[PDB]
Amino acid sequence: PQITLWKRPLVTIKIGGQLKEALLDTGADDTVLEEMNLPGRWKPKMIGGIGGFIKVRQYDQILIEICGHKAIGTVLVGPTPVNIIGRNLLTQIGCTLNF
Amino acid sequence: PQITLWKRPLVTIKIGGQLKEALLDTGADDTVLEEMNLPGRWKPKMIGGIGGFIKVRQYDQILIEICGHKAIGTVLVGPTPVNIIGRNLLTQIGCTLNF
Ligand SMILES: CC(NC(=O)OCc1ccccc1)C(=O)N[C@H](C(=O)N[C@@H](Cc1ccccc1)[C@@H](O)[C@H](O)[C@H](Cc1ccccc1)NC(=O)[C@@H](NC(=O)C(C)NC(=O)OCc1ccccc1)C(C)C)C(C)C
Ligand SMILES: C[C@H]1CCCC[C@@H]1O
Ligand SMILES: [K+]
Ligand SMILES: [K+]
Repeated sequence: PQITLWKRPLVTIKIGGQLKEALLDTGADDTVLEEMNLPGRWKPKMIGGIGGFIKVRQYDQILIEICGHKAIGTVLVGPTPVNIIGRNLLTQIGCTLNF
Repeated sequence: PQITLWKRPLVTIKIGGQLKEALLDTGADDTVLEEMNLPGRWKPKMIGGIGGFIKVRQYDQILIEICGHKAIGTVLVGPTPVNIIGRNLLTQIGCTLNF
């Protein structure tokens, strides 16, 4: 797809058979999902944003489909207001910024 | 140009006669720069993100050059750790996500 920026770049993702809406976010190093249940063990991670820092759970090698493209990688889960797809997964799906 | 996402999409901008480095950010509704004085009047605004909300100063009709592409729009000024070029200006330079 080509996504313009007039509105937020929100796309459908699927993870654990569940469809969710998420933000394609070039200003995020990592992908951070709203609270939800994932499999396996997690490890702690702190991420910083505009208002300060939050603690999130890091899951590795997680299956996620983003607008139909499969990616397998790190997903953080925690108190984010919006599902955010970060550069770690945008790279796997071949996403670039162009002007 | 085409900007890959293996690293943060940092570019040179010019604003108020100053060169700065800023992040091309598809997940930002608004453009938010570190503390600076800009021409004209301002009004307070709260913006939210990972970690909560910060108070910023809003300036309107601000000229900016992003990678040598001119744009004009609202620019917010406050305690951000990174200069962020939001969708309000990414639209004007013809910026799109492609995969
Ligand atoms: C690891 C990392 N940053 C990093 O380098 O860490 C080092 C650091 C951190 C803090 C201080 C000093 C140094 C990073 O990738 N951070 C992401 C991030 O917050 N990125 C922000 C930019 C940034 C980059 C580095 C450091 C700090 C900030 C965004 O631009 C990012 O694109 C967010 C994503 C987002 C969208 C929507 C909701 C919440 C988060 N946008 C924003 O925060 C923008 N806010 C918005 O566009 C508005 C208006 N949002 C909004 O709707 O807020 C709703 C809300 C609801 C409830 C609570 C709070 C907010 C902002 C840049 C203007 C994160 C989501 C993984
Ligand atoms: C007018 C202002 C924005 C465009 C480039 C020069 C200057 O800093
Ligand atoms: K384009
Ligand atoms: K691409």
